[PDB]
Amino acid sequence: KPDETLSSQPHPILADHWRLDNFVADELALDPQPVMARELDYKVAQANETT
Amino acid sequence: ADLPQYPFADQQAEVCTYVVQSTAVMPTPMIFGPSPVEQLAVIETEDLFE
Repeated sequence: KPDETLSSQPHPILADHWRLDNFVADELALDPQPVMARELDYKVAQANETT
Repeated sequence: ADLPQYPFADQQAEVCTYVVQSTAVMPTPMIFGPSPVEQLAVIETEDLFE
């Protein structure tokens, strides 16, 4: 088998917006947060970008 | 009932003057309660607890 490493994965910091995080609300979530296909790779179809 | 106070200038006046200092420390079975807090204008005006 070849190496199993994600060549296609957007940068969690530089790809998305630069934001000031409210750590108060961060610890207050205590719940699962959804993830879209746009955050996993850049070879996503236009329709499946928000899924 | 009426005691004339001869040596003083005024017989009917309250001749003496007193100053008291009573300090009491009373262990009690009283419960009391927790102190309250003051409204914060940063949480409702910015929604910190979103």
